[PDB]
Amino acid sequence: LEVFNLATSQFSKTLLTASSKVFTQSLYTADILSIFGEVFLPHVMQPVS
Amino acid sequence: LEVFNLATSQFSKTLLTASSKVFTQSLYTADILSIFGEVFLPHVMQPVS
Amino acid sequence: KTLYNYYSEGPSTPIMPHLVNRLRGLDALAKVDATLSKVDMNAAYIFALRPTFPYSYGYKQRFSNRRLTTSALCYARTGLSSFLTVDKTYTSNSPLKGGSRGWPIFNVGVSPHVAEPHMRTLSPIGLEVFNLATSQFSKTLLTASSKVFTQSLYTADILSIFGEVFLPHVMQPVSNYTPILVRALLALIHILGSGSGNCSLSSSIFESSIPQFLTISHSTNMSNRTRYCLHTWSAYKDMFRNGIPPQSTFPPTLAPEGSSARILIPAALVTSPMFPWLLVLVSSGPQFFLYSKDASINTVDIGSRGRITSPIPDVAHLDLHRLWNLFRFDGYRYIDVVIVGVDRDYVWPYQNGVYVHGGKGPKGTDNYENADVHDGIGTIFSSFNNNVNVQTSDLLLGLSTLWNHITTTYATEEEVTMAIKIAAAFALVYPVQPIVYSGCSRALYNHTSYFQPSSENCYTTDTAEVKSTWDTVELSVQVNNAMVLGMTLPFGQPTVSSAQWFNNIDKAEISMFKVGNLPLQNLDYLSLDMMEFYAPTTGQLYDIRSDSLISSAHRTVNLGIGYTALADFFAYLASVPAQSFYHNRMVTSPISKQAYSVYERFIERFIDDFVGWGRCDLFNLDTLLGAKRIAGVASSPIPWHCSLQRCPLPIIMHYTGLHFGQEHIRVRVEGLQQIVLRNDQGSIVLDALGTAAPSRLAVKLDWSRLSAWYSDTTCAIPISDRVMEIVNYAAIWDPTQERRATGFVYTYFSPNFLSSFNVSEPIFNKTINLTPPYD
Amino acid sequence: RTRYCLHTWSAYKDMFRNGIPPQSTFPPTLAPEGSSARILIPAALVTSP
Amino acid sequence: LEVFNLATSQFSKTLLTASSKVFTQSLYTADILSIFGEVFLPHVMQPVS
Amino acid sequence: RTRYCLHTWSAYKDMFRNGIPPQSTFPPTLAPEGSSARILIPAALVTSP
Amino acid sequence: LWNLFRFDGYRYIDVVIVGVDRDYVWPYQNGVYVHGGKGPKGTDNYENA
Repeated sequence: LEVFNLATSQFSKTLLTASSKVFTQSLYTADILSIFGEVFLPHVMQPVS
Repeated sequence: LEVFNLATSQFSKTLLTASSKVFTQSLYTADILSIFGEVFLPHVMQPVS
Repeated sequence: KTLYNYYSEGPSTPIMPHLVNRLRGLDALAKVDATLSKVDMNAAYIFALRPTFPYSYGYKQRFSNRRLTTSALCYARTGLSSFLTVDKTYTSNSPLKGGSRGWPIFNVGVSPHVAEPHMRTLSPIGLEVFNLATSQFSKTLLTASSKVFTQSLYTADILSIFGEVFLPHVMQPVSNYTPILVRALLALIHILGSGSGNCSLSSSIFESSIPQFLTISHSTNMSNRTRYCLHTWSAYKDMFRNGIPPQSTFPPTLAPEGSSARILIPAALVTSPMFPWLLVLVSSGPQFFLYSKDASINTVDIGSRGRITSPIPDVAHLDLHRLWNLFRFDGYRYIDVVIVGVDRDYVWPYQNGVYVHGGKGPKGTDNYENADVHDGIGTIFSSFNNNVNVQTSDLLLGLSTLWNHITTTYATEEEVTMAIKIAAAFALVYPVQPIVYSGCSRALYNHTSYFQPSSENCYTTDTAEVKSTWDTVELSVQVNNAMVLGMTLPFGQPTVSSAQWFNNIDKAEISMFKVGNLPLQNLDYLSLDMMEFYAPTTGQLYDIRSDSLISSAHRTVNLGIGYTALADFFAYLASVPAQSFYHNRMVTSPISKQAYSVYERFIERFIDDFVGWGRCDLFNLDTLLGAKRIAGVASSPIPWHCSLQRCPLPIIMHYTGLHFGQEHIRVRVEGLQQIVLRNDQGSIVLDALGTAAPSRLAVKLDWSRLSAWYSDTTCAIPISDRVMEIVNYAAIWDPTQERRATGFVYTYFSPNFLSSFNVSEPIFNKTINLTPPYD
Repeated sequence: RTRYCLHTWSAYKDMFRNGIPPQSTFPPTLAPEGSSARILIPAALVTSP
Repeated sequence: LEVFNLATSQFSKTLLTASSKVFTQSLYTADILSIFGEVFLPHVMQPVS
Repeated sequence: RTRYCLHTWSAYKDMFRNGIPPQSTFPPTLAPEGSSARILIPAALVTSP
Repeated sequence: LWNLFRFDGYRYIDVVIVGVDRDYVWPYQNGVYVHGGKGPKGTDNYENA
């Protein structure tokens, strides 16, 4: 949802709502957000499977 | 229909996501609509035969 | 409305409200009449930049008995699509077949007027910068900035940049992108080539299609170059610490100034292919010259009967200039490129040997301490280097990306429309107008000052088929100079500047008089949009559904031909003679200045009513009145009776609604006059019947009288003998002339040029049948 | 006769800049010989008579 | 009119933005109204001819 | 006679402190010779007769 | 009658051209070099006023 917000809105921040750095090497850091916004943008726009 | 919905969607076009690649890489980039939606974009905007 | 509606209206009462409602409708038609995104790219370019204008011809005869005529279709086109000169390396002084010794330079200056900005909306980062500007610090004011993303545009440093060098725009967020859009449209049109496919003064030499490959040539003596200085943000900000140095670009810009400007470009966007095309289109131009890679495979020669000769005889020593070379734009003379978000080891990705101030230095060092100035866009951007060969698609990729991004993100539809309307004034280049002369009958030999038939500026080069008897021009040096000096833009303005690259010497003579002016692009808007300081105008990714590059260029060329046609119509209504636009327009007759005075009123009224831009930037009399009659070249003995008319009649009819159908030809009670002349020995010498030509007021009150006037004074032009049917039956009787009798003038096009009208598309290689249908 | 070239999809898209072959290929009717037309056929349909 | 609106606007005059330059650099600074609005400031406050 | 000096805008503003030439130049009517008046003309208008 | 009248006006006037390069050339009388324009020797950015 926050990746979608980054895709559809100009950056603020208030948009960083779910990501955290508490857990090391998890799937919830900012790097994973970058991965999602880079190589999975259409699925972010239209989530299907 | 998925490709049409993607191409007619509203983006923020910031450097965080891949929606900016249409500007930073080239007009003809596959990073949002896949190579197929990009190759067939004009034909799915106006489907005729 | 539709094209069917407009073809059945005709001119009406006041003709200025007419011809502008028609133009707006025709422009609206061109927006939707063809989806060019579903065809091949070359086909799209052909269909956009070279429109066809179909029409049906035909003539009647007095006594027809089993006469067989073909009612076919023809497709009229106007304008030069490129220019053919002698090779830069060519030492002989012999005249080449179809190759001009030089070429015109349409030098455009800088408009003092400012493109009016319109309101924008702040981004959240910009909103917080605004809060910092208008409120005492708290904090609670830091609402959008973050340090999660490294080297992004959302840290506190970018806030400092905005509050330092863009404060007025923070206070009043506005932008206008019309001038860069104008330059982009012109770049596309001049690189590809708009018009009819004619590519020479010879009127019979055509280029088959868009070139596939281009060649870049540099010329120090002939280019119009901009100086560039590359800095990182830290190095650029550090040179203003100890006072203000000379030529400071630091202060913000509301009204752009031609000398010196700064652009702040994020590091992510420097590698975009649009970036060099961004540096071009705001700089001076041309900084390099563009040629078709080889002129043999594209150029053809067309016969009088439509015989295509593919390899023109002397193509080995000819250069095929693009229209890009015939134009000269004044932009910014000095640009400070400031890359934002880079370290002290930053490397210029383009041309080697180029070091960014504050970046990687020559040997191996960081924080380069020199701010080197590079003269010309070619000294950086190796893709613009001398003798570079490039596919046109690769060249245009950056332009298309730039246009798409700007028109979907930064600019509004109004800005794009204004850019189209302005660019249409410089979209096309036309050769000097050729005219013929019927002459006078033998019976009137003693009552005329112009007895013999004649012609002017009628040049052809094909030798395969029969040459037209009216095409008597031979291309000497002085005649070539005169013909180049007679070339015009859509609104009629010529040039008095020209260039020549002969032997091994390149030389340009640039007059202080300019054919027009263009506004500068405020680069602060560009910087702030590229740093996401504004909210985007739209969230769409593609302009295919709205205001694409090729659709915009098609609209621009459509409006440019419309400007040419309406200008010809105005010159007719203002009785502006064709000879007032020749190389010797100043030394021939005092009619020229009066005609300019009358014509400029029509032009300015139209420009204010339709374009809305300040007239003087699009048309003025500076180049007309600064004529340059060169050495000799005597004008042919033709009376000044035909108007300006750069377009064929069917195109003028399309844009004006003028109807010249066969129903206006009389075939069958007394409105004629018996005209009598006597000599000293009381002897009647004329005793002839005559009819009065209509006054322009009568035409104003009844536009069908102009149609009748066409059908009473027009004859089909013969090809092999200089005797028309008309001169055996009719003549012009002007009582206020010392000698009352003259013939007819008839702006001339050429059978070779008219053969190209026989196919729906400007493609002629070998399988095209240009022969007249059914003989 | 007509001239034919056979490509795999991977090889065909790898002969264009950044991949991504052109979107439209229909030529002007007056010049069908000017360019090269293309046909995209899935491997399943190739074996069909 | 833009220059007039700028010069009649309300600022906080803190050291973070350029509105403080009228105090830290000189009374006649171009950093807010450009060199042109600064040169023509008295004449746009009272436009007459 | 009158004495004339010709400057470009860049050169003219670079002969004053921190750039920024003076805002007003109209002299007292009793002393028109005391100072130097200036005229700012765009490059487009210079070529006008 | 032009010769019979004598007018008093400005004695020193600065003419500032706005929007020209450092190689600007005075289109009127030859041998006249604009401050910051083309110099006598063919050099740009003429230093003398």
